[PDB]
Amino acid sequence: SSVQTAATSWGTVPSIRVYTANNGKITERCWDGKGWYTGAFNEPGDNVSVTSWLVGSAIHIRVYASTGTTTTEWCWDGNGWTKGAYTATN
Amino acid sequence: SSVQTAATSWGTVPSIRVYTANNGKITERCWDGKGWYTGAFNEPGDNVSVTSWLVGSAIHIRVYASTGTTTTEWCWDGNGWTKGAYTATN
Amino acid sequence: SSVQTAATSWGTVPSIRVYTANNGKITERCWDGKGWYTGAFNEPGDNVSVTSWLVGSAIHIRVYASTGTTTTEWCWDGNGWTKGAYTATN
Ligand SMILES: C[C@@H]1O[C@@H](O[C@H]2[C@H](O[C@H]3[C@H](O)[C@@H](O)[C@H](O)O[C@@H]3CO)O[C@H](CO)[C@H](O)[C@@H]2O)[C@@H](O)[C@H](O)[C@@H]1O
Ligand SMILES: C[C@@H]1O[C@@H](O[C@H]2[C@H](O[C@H]3[C@H](O)[C@@H](O)[C@H](O)O[C@@H]3CO)O[C@H](CO)[C@H](O)[C@@H]2O)[C@@H](O)[C@H](O)[C@@H]1O
Ligand SMILES: C[C@@H]1O[C@@H](O[C@H]2[C@H](O[C@H]3[C@H](O)[C@@H](O)[C@H](O)O[C@@H]3CO)O[C@H](CO)[C@H](O)[C@@H]2O)[C@@H](O)[C@H](O)[C@@H]1O
Ligand SMILES: C[C@@H]1O[C@@H](O[C@H]2[C@H](O[C@H]3[C@H](O)[C@@H](O)[C@H](O)O[C@@H]3CO)O[C@H](CO)[C@H](O)[C@@H]2O)[C@@H](O)[C@H](O)[C@@H]1O
Ligand SMILES: C[C@@H]1O[C@@H](O[C@H]2[C@H](O[C@H]3[C@H](O)[C@@H](O)[C@H](O)O[C@@H]3CO)O[C@H](CO)[C@H](O)[C@@H]2O)[C@@H](O)[C@H](O)[C@@H]1O
Ligand SMILES: C[C@@H]1O[C@@H](O[C@H]2[C@H](O[C@H]3[C@H](O)[C@@H](O)[C@H](O)O[C@@H]3CO)O[C@H](CO)[C@H](O)[C@@H]2O)[C@@H](O)[C@H](O)[C@@H]1O
Ligand SMILES: [Cl-]
Ligand SMILES: [Cl-]
Ligand SMILES: [Cl-]
Repeated sequence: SSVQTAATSWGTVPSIRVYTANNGKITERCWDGKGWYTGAFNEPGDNVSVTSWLVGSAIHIRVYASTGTTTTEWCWDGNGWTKGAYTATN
Repeated sequence: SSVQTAATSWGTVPSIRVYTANNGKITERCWDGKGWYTGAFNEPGDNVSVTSWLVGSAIHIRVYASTGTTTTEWCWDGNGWTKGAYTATN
Repeated sequence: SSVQTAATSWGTVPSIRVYTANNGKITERCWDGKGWYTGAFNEPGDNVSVTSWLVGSAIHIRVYASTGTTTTEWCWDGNGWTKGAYTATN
């Protein structure tokens, strides 16, 4: 078995984010044009997906983290990661 | 083992779609700015990926669903889900 | 167990790429509006993710391929696939 990743990118630079689900934990590596660095995102999960969009130069990222049948959305909206409205019945 | 997701988003709102492969079936949860709701997409699959693009304000989504070595593209083009041209030799 | 895919798309056509991790190897199927065809990308991996961005009409793709705890970035920047700066500590 391998680790599992999800990626997103924005802008002209570009900025890239790469999330890795590994042993029940999802972590983050970031590029803003000046070296890979380890980002603030650190939440539980066995599976991960991501999407992102820009509002002007401001980035909004949504990360879907899954453990068993439960998916939790994590929201970056410019200040920190907050838990999003997302619900499902899996 | 965990459920597996894939996500895409578009526009200023934004609209988001989140596909979940769970027990051989792929289902869909949608956001258009006014609550998560369960979308029309419901097709077989153990793995899922997605990409999407806008033609004006019209959304085109492509969902790649895999069972065993077979991938099937599903196409949203404004009216309903149709099976796309995609073929592979896995 | 199923094969595992990752998808990205760009432009008005659109062009689409679909990467499939199957039995330790990641391969690529491409659409540029005129039939699916098998692309140049062929590197080892059990898991795959992708993101892409346009600089004018030029496409930059980044493919994250994972085996065990090691992720390798592969870079398309208009000429061929090169191994990218990405590092992580998984
Ligand atoms: C998107 C966000 O990125 C990291 O957050 C750090 C933040 O990054 C800035 C970055 O310096 C800037 O060039 C980029 O274009 O936008 C980000 C802000 O949206 O910088 C702050 C301090 O200024 C902290 O270091 C943040 O942690 C990452 O850590 C977050 O998890 C998330 O991916
Ligand atoms: C896209 C959507 O985002 C959340 O929905 C909440 C919505 O999010 C605002 C957020 O407060 C703001 O920081 C950002 O600039 O824009 C978001 C909208 O794109 O805010 C509303 C009304 O205040 C509610 O709080 C929504 O729950 C997230 O919860 C959704 O699941 C979805 O990802
Ligand atoms: C993309 C498509 O979305 C759902 O389809 C439902 C459709 O959604 C509208 C939505 O109300 C609108 O705000 C959004 O911006 O575009 C969608 C149309 O492209 O609304 C119709 C009735 O008007 C039905 O409810 C559709 O089911 C989802 O169900 C589809 O699977 C797909 O994700
Ligand atoms: C992007 C491409 O989409 C399908 O290719 C078919 C192509 O799709 C049209 C579709 O009929 C139309 O509703 C939408 O507005 O635009 C699509 C092109 O982006 O149509 C052609 C010629 O009629 C063929 O029918 C193509 O098969 C899908 O089949 C491809 O695999 C790919 O996802
Ligand atoms: C993105 C790149 O695509 C394939 O590379 C082949 C390349 O494709 C062109 C394509 O014809 C053009 O319409 C598209 O818009 O841009 C691509 C160039 O960036 O064509 C060359 C010869 O001209 C070779 O056939 C390339 O292999 C794919 O093979 C690459 O792996 C990658 O996905
Ligand atoms: C986005 C970034 O791409 C690599 O970073 C290298 C950077 O890539 C250039 C590339 O040489 C060029 O062909 C393309 O047009 O633009 C890229 C930047 O977007 O080039 C710098 C300085 O020369 C370094 O060589 C960087 O390593 C990749 O290595 C990063 O991990 C990331 O994906
Ligand atoms: Cl670096
Ligand atoms: Cl809601
Ligand atoms: Cl074809």
